[PDB]
Amino acid sequence: QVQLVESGGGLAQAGGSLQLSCAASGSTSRVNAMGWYRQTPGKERELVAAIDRSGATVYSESVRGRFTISKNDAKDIVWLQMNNLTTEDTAVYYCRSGVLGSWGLGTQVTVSS
Amino acid sequence: QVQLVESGGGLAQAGGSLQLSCAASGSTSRVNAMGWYRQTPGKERELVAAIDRSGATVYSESVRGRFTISKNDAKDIVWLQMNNLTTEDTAVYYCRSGVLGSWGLGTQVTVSS
Ligand SMILES: CCC(=O)N(c1ccccc1)C1CCN(CCc2ccccc2)CC1
Ligand SMILES: CCC(=O)N(c1ccccc1)C1CCN(CCc2ccccc2)CC1
Repeated sequence: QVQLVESGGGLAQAGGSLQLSCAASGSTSRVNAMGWYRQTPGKERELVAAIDRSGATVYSESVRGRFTISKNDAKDIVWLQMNNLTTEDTAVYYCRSGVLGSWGLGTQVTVSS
Repeated sequence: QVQLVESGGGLAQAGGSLQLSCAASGSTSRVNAMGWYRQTPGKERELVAAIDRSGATVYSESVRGRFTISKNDAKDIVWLQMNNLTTEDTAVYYCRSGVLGSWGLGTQVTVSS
């Protein structure tokens, strides 16, 4: 029962920058990953950037180097800094929560020489 | 109550390839994301690749083009095809399940000119 509210959208000029926010409320203590997605006109919704509780980030090829995902843990807010915008960035941007669960026992990989 | 068992690790020479598998059992119907992590000696466990129930994948920069994550939904098994191994890939590799939640209403971004 986690609630997500995205803000910061609007009209932006090409090459400019925007900052999107996603405010999470409800039972957020279990949420240890957050993701930003976008649905560009005519296309499928796609992951753009994600961040987990350790602070690790990962980005899609289409935004890598341009977008930055960050978080304010004290207020349960995730931010998507979008730079160097083009018309190809026009989309509805969506925030999503994740509860990452248990791990396996693992398997050793050793690479020689 | 989800159990994960990784297999397929071993000794490989540089430039070789490995195929890891992760068998999930238990109450898996809610699990709609799976990730592979690695923990090299002395460092934090780190995301290598993840896949969700719609087939979307994301990879860390260090493995993109070398590793492929895939899934057999019929058997609740995920695979990590590891190609072009280097000595820096030596680690314990872990599988991990995740439940990604609902979406917000989203926020529209329109980029002009
Ligand atoms: C990568 C995400 C992550 O791990 N989080 C997160 C989630 C959404 C948006 C921004 C960040 C945490 C979720 C839990 N909040 C704690 C809230 C709290 C405070 C006091 C008592 C009980 C609960 C810390 C941040
Ligand atoms: C991307 C992850 C994902 O969506 N899952 C998944 C989880 C782990 C590993 C591979 C996939 C689904 C979990 C539920 N199973 C469904 C039903 C079932 C039950 C028992 C045996 C076989 C099938 C479909 C796949």
